[PDB]
Amino acid sequence: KCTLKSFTVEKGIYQTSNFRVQPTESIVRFPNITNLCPFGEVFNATRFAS
Amino acid sequence: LGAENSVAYSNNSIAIPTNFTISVTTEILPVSMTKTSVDCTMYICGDSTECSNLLLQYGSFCTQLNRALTGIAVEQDKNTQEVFAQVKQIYKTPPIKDFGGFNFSQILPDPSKPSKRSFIEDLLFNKVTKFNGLTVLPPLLTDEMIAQYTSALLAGTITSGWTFGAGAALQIPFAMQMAYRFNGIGVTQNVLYENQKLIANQFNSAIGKIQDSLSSTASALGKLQNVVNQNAQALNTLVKQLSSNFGAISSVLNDILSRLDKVEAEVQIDRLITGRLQSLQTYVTQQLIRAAEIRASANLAATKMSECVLGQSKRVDFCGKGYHLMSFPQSAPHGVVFLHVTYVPAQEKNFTTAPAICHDGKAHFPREGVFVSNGTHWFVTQRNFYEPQIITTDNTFVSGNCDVVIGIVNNTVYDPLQPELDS
Ligand SMILES: *[C@@H]1O[C@H](CO)[C@@H](O[C@@H]2O[C@H](CO)[C@@H](O)[C@H](O)[C@H]2NC(C)=O)[C@H](O)[C@H]1NC(C)=O
Ligand SMILES: *[C@@H]1O[C@H](CO)[C@@H](O[C@@H]2O[C@H](CO)[C@@H](O)[C@H](O)[C@H]2NC(C)=O)[C@H](O)[C@H]1NC(C)=O
Ligand SMILES: *[C@@H]1O[C@H](CO)[C@@H](O[C@@H]2O[C@H](CO)[C@@H](O)[C@H](O)[C@H]2NC(C)=O)[C@H](O)[C@H]1NC(C)=O
Ligand SMILES: *[C@@H]1O[C@H](CO)[C@@H](O[C@@H]2O[C@H](CO)[C@@H](O)[C@H](O)[C@H]2NC(C)=O)[C@H](O)[C@H]1NC(C)=O
Ligand SMILES: *[C@@H]1O[C@H](CO)[C@@H](O)[C@H](O)[C@H]1NC(C)=O
Ligand SMILES: *[C@@H]1O[C@H](CO)[C@@H](O)[C@H](O)[C@H]1NC(C)=O
Ligand SMILES: *[C@@H]1O[C@H](CO)[C@@H](O)[C@H](O)[C@H]1NC(C)=O
Repeated sequence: KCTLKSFTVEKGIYQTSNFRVQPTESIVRFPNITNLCPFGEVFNATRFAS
Repeated sequence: LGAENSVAYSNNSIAIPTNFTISVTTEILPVSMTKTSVDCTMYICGDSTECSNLLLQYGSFCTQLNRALTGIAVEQDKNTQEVFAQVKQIYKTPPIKDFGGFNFSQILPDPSKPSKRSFIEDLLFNKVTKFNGLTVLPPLLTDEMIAQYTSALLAGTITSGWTFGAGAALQIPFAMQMAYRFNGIGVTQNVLYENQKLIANQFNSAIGKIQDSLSSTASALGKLQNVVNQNAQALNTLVKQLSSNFGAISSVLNDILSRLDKVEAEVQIDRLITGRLQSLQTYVTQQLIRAAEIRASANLAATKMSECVLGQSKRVDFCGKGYHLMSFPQSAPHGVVFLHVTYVPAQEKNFTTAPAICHDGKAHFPREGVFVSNGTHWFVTQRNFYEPQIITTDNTFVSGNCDVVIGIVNNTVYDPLQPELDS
């Protein structure tokens, strides 16, 4: 009814896609790390590179 | 262009064929193409909800593109029914094949085949040879169901001539069914019975040559193969377009979703939607225009079926070279094959001829056929096969004195009543 925008439907076959037509997709997490990154060694260097 | 030929025309001269030859000719028509459908939501967005909410901003684009393809997908079955569903009852032939020496065993269903194909259908099904929210839908009739109708039409034609087309099938001995089809081409039925053994061999040999023709080369079947190829070609292109960037930074939608802020993503993704959607609109337009061409061919096949199988043609070269005698259908991938059977005049001789003959003042004309002379005797003859008979008051009619007709000639028109009255 929603797919045809009609409250009444005739005899036949009708296509549709709405119910989730693929099974349980879901996304989480990453590979791992060992330290905080060394930004302060550049950002608070005494004098920078040429 | 071709070989030149001055036709040896003169107002006193005619050529009449002294002999004839049966021919069989193959003809091949497309009838229905690969039924397809697309979930545009899935194709455009790869089931990203973010992208799906942008696709809502284009409104009823996706629904109408899916509607148009569903419309084509229905009429491919209807084309196939319009060609094959012309026989209302499934006839089948009795076991004994005494068709006066005609040998249909190549084109009848072969009991060895589990799908009930003829031998020559089982050549055709061998000479002829996608997955991302796109789909192919299978046809409403299986290839075995098509092979049943191309049995029923064939069994009806062998056993009952035109009659099963007009009304219920009425049996007739096959030699006589050819005799009336011969009168249909204006060659008098006595010519058939007086030559029957020669005729059945000229026919059986041509069926023999068709096995060779459709075994030895695929080259004729290209006309059906193209319908498979073009739909495979379009579907492969419609998929490869997903690699197009369309002026976004990537073809992989998950890149944009992972790397960017909504403000930038809702620019980038809207380029991808614009591109993919225009790519689909291109394919759907091609299928509408291609479907219109196949439907025109299906209606031509439906006509060929109703006129040249269920009947006899009086339309010159609608159904092969020669005058039309008969035709048979054979089922094939995406299409139909016709075997037309036709009469061809085969050995000329020249004759002197006249439009009329004058007797004792009376101008006589032939009731049918032509007045011809070998040089000394004057004969009536039927037009398309030489059969010289003496010109007489019962094969002629009279209109006026000699003088009116151009180029009239004199011979006695013999009068078959007279020797009886002489008794
Ligand atoms: C008419 O043409 C046919 C061939 O189209 C001739 O048929 C051959 O007839 C001879 C005997 O007369 C046989 O030895 C051959 O085997 C026949 N050929 C075939 C294909 O069957 C026929 O002779 C011709 N008839 C006339 C009167 O010219
Ligand atoms: C009808 O034609 C078929 C072939 O089209 C003939 O069948 C072959 O007959 C020979 C013996 O004459 C056998 O060695 C073959 O194995 C047969 N082939 C098949 C496919 O059956 C058949 O003999 C012909 N019949 C008539 C009455 O003419
Ligand atoms: C025209 O046809 C007639 C009939 O076939 C030919 O006349 C016959 O010729 C044979 C010898 O070949 C004779 O035995 C018959 O008595 C003849 N019949 C008649 C009615 O005369 C005639 O020779 C042919 N003429 C030409 C020029 O071919
Ligand atoms: C057919 O036969 C008649 C005679 O039976 C021929 O008629 C003669 O024709 C010439 C020339 O026109 C006239 O001078 C004569 O007076 C005609 N005789 C009669 C009795 O009418 C006629 O020429 C013949 N025609 C052909 C085509 O052979
Ligand atoms: C750099 O030095 C400033 C003070 O000069 C300090 O506030 C800041 O936290 C330092 N940042 C890093 C990344 O070392
Ligand atoms: C028929 O007769 C004409 C007379 O001029 C001749 O030119 C022609 O070659 C002949 N044709 C055949 C097939 O004998
Ligand atoms: C027949 O045609 C020839 C030329 O081919 C001509 O000389 C002759 O007069 C014509 N005769 C008739 C009766 O038309």
